[PDB]
Amino acid sequence: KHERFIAYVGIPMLTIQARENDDQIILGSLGSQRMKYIEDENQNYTNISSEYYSQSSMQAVPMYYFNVPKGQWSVDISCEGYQPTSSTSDPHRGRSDGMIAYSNADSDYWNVGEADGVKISKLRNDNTYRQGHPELEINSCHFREGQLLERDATISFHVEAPTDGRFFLVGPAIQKTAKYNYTISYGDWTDRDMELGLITVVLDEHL
Amino acid sequence: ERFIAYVGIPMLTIQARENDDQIILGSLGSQRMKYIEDENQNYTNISSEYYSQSSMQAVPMYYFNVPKGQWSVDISCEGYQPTSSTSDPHRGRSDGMIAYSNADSDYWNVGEADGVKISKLRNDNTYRQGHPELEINSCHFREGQLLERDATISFHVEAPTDGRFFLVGPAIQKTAKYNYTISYGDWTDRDMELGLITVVLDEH
Amino acid sequence: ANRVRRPPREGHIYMAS
Repeated sequence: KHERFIAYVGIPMLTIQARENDDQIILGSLGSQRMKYIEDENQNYTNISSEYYSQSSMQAVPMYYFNVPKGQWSVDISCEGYQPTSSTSDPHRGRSDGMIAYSNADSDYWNVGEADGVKISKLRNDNTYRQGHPELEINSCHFREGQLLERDATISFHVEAPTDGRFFLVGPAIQKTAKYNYTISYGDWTDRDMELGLITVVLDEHL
Repeated sequence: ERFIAYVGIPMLTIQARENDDQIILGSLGSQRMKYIEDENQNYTNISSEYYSQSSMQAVPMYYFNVPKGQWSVDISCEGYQPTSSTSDPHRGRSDGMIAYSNADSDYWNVGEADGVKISKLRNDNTYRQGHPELEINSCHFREGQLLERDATISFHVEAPTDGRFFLVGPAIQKTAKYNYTISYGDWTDRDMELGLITVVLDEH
Repeated sequence: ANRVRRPPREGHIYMAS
């Protein structure tokens, strides 16, 4: 017998619609997110569940579900929030065309929570961010209202799973209003692929 | 001495003026990295300096120490060069970036130093382009300026004595067309990140 | 930082030299 080592790593994606960086954006739907899965000597690509944790006309918050097998575990999560966009209809693959910024509000951060069948204890949660210089200008918009470029976090906790269960990770808010839209302006609504950030989840079994 | 890791972002101070001016590179450089020993999470400096220089560009190099033994080395290089102002009020707020050249000769690489044998070198370089019409501080990406130059590198090192290898970086471009910082009237110092480098050593 | 190898970043077209 041996203590199991599990990890997930990957970059969830969201397809959005944006016209001119004057107007709001329209968020696509969240669903399966391709991740790399590691369990001891096993490795493969799996899909994790994502959906909206909350949604309003202003913003929407994403959450990502992670399976905890039966057992006791210490979890370490590394998140790097950055939301660069690229045009879906761009003839070339993946040429970045700007990004969506974050609110500087104190309630905006990466967090975790319990889903079916799991007890979270020992939550330690360090959130950091990168700010734009006020006179920074991306596609003719500035950063004078303190919009943020990045929101990162490193989280650790213990988790007891009496049975096979799930916890969820909450991302920072996806801002819908034009204040935070730094995408290239287009004539009519144009699909863009938005990155939601690099997430690394590690689970060490304790026995 | 079974597991050793370095992870950090080397810094370089630059000076930049207007958008039609070159940038001027500072000196390299001790670079503070996070240092990892199996279960220990400490900090260390590594040695960086210039592999080459010309009027157009400069290539940086970083030395990583390799204890005596036989090691699996995997390196993730995430090349991105955002800039921030060096002086308050806006230290550490992003004020632009320095883009890369699309030339085929510009890429992350490693080399041997001090009686040390690198074998089974696998080096995979990638890049990310900007949409031509993407605009940063009134400057576009219409000459195939690259935002990102990345590399995954794996190899084996045989270290009979304590030694080191060196990681050579993509070239730092000095000319105006790669300068996407906020313009000023006087030469204004910026701190430039040189990329996130993750170096892991596994003893065998 | 971790024992997990970071993945190739998104929308990176691969350099075949």
